[PDB]
Order: sequence, then structure tokens, then C-alpha cells
Amino acid sequence: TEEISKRGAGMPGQHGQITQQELDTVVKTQHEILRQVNEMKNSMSETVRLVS
Amino acid sequence: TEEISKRGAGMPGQHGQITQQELDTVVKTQHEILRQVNEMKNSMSETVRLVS
Repeated sequence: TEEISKRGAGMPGQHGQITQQELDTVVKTQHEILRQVNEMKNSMSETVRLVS
Repeated sequence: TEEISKRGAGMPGQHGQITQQELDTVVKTQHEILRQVNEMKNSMSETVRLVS
């Protein structure tokens, strides 16, 4: 049971599971990146048009 | 048998189990970032050239 429990205590048999928190941190970081990149691109297209 | 049944379908860590759908969203958002990364860098050199 302890052999199963050590491989079944949330984390699998290998140590250091991908945590959903870090994966959600991964998801939220990208969307924050994508928003700032998109706002930059709108601001970049402003900068492209104006110097033209 | 009950212990293996509970721990074989998602180990109880109160932290979440990683799904491939979330990792695909990791792929999709970041490629969308990289797509917008490439688009801005093209418009960046345009901003470089117009100011120059």
C-alpha cells in the first residue's frame, strides 16, 4: 500500500509532477504576454503609419 | 483494490492533474504569441527604416 501510496500521493511514481498551478501560471503568463504583444502591435502599426 | 482504483484515475493531491488539452492551449497561445512576435518584428524593421 505504501508502494502505491508513494506513487499515488497526488504526484506520480516519479517525483516533481507538473503542477496545475505552474501550468496555470504558464497559461496566464502567455495570455498576459499575448495581450501586451497585441497592444504593442496596435501601437507599432501606429508608429509604422505615422513616420510614413 | 479500492486504493488502486482511486489512485489509478487521478492521484489525490488536491492540486489538479495535468491534461493534454491545457498543454495544447499552451501550444496554441504561444504560437499565436510567436506569430504576433514575427509580425511585429517585421513592422519593427519598418519602424526602423522609416525613422532612419
